[PDB]
Amino acid sequence: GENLYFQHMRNTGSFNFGIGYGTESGVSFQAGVQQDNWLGTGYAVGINGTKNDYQTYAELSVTNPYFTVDGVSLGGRLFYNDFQADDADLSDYTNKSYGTDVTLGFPINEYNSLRAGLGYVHNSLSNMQPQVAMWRYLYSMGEHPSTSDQDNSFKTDDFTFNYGWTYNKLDRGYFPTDGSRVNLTGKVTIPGSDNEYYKVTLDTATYVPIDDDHKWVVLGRTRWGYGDGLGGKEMPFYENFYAGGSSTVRGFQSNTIGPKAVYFPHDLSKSDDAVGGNAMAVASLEFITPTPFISDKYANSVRTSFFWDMGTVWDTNWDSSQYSGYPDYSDPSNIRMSAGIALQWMSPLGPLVFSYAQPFKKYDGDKAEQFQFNIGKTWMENVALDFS
Repeated sequence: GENLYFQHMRNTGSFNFGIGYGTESGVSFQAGVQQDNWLGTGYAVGINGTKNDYQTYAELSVTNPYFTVDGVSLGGRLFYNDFQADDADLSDYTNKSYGTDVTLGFPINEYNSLRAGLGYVHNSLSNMQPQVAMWRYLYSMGEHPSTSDQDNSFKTDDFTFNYGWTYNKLDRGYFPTDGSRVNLTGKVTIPGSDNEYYKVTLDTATYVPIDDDHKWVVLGRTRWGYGDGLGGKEMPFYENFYAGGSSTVRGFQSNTIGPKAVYFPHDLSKSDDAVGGNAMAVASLEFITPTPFISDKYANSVRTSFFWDMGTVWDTNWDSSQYSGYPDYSDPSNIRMSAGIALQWMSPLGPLVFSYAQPFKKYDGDKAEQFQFNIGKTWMENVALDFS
């Protein structure tokens, strides 16, 4: 019983810094500060922020992993986000949001967890160059912007119900060899929201070893997105799915896959600026092989692989009749593919990932990116903040 003294009195504080560079994100920073038993409450409370070329994010984060003796966890967040779409290689807009989330998590068993939460978000959109897909969302909301005026304000307040499921039975954290990870993440809007939509994503990764020593391994990944409106409204474009880049279809510039903007005039205009869509599918097959010639002293510090990536995005609400003389961006069948090589290295300066891929199937508008690279590292310094 008396160990409840020392537990309720112990409190650690952690600063964390992070630096990183990627072809997706640009130069990247993380900073964060937290205490894990704040005021002897059991809650871990923290403040942390991130910055990319396209996104700046900040939050207060409250989270108690033993909200019940059984392992049910209660987690919370207050956040500000600024997203600058054109530094994400999409057609331009600015999305400044803030809001809040609270999330019950349940450990079903040692490989499965579930999540239920409620979320509120406010979104502020501005700087929207007028274009067809975007404006069709706007009109579905009752807004009628001018199509010659290169602005807006459009603001929405949404409340959501959010669920998820994660199955994880990978044998190892960094260089997996065996087993699968599944993740599902859904949401739906609840009455009182301005937007009215659902959105659901499924991720799967499955590792299959050929030899007993687990040095040759097939890995198949899939990624699946679908959302839509409920009352005649569309899912808001700011929640679109994207594809292309280091983490989805190598050999493609980030987000370049799928619909492209069709701009009104200041006599409509075709473009190569991606806008994403409300539906998406990605898949990859990867052959993991021992790495030549390094010798098995550095063995599991490095990993090499040959891949076939593929994927597609589409606009289920694109009206191809009305835009007869534009590409049919409702066609799911325009599947992109690439083939390449990949090198991973738990380097002294942290995780490192080198892709070289050729996109052998690519459609009008799609932007190549063969060479893709990702590095980053995190320092964590601790301090005791105890109540003895």
